[PDB]
Amino acid sequence: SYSFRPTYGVGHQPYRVVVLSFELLHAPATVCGPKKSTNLVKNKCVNFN
Amino acid sequence: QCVNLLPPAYTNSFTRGVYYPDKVFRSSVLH
Amino acid sequence: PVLTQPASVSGSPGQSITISCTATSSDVGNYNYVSWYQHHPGKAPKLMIYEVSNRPSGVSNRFSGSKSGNTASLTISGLQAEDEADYYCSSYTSSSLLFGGGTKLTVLG
Amino acid sequence: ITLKESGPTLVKPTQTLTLTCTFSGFSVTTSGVGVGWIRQPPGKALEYLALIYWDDDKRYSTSLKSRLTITKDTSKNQVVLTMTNMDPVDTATYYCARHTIPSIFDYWGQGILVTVS
Ligand SMILES: *[C@@H]1O[C@H](CO)[C@@H](O)[C@H](O)[C@H]1NC(C)=O
Repeated sequence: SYSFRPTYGVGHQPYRVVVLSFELLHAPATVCGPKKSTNLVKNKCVNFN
Repeated sequence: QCVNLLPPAYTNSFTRGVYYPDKVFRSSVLH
Repeated sequence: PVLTQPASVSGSPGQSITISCTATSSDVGNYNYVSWYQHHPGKAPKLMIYEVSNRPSGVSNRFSGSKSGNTASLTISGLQAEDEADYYCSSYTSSSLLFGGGTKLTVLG
Repeated sequence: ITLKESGPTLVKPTQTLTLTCTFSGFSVTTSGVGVGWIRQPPGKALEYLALIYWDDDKRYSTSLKSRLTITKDTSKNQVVLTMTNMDPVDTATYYCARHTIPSIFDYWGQGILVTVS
């Protein structure tokens, strides 16, 4: 057991840890950040994303 | 409830047991 | 393992009053969770300061505090005639929590 | 966020004191929140008695550990503290208050005065 107490100094106090693993993979992606899409155009020179 | 109830043979695997190493489209290339 | 306080404090309204509370043990550890209460006879004790220097809601900005070493102080600015109460300090120790002896405030006039 | 207290005000020597605290406006089944008891005998400072947490963890003052028992019923928002072998010297006002870490006790009830005789 850790036995955590209010009187403990920093380093003996409890910390909550969350680890987010990411996969930047060649596979189809499902979790995208909050961006909006634009119309698709063809046969033009564009900056695409 | 469970119910209570010869040597192995060997075969020629030939050229099987091969799979796509990753998820990338490739064509006319030696990889 | 006893919190030590002065028996009483006094001064005129409009003046600054300091009420101290000092630990007499290392059992308090970080001593970073000091609370102060204002107790009026016939009424439930009210929390005035917590975590050394923070105020609860419903508390006048005349009340503030700080720490130095293992000693904490409660500062009452702009002393009012309505501030006559028994003030108590409280903190954690290794197996329990403690309350101070209590300091009696008197307003002069 | 209020807490009310009820129970005996007069107890005979060596008998057991039972006090019940009923609270409303909050739950005691939430993390970081518990309910504890404090007493104040005349002319003296506040004395810690007992504390029960949301997970039914029960802690007591080291000097009264053998005399106090604290239990709770989360269906009625009630906390009950029993103190055995009441002494004639055990005359004090008892208080029910909400327990948290950054602030030890708050939302103190008015308290119940208990005299042993
Ligand atoms: C079940 O079968 C195994 C053989 O696979 C045997 O060793 C075991 O004793 C049997 N159990 C019973 C209860 O007959």
